[PDB]
Amino acid sequence: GIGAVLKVLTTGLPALISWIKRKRQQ
Repeated sequence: GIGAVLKVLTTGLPALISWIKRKRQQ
């Protein structure tokens, strides 16, 4: 539980920001 949310959500943060910025700009 804690290890899954930490290794999946508490690891990749700039990837989601780059996907929303590339989908909003491009």
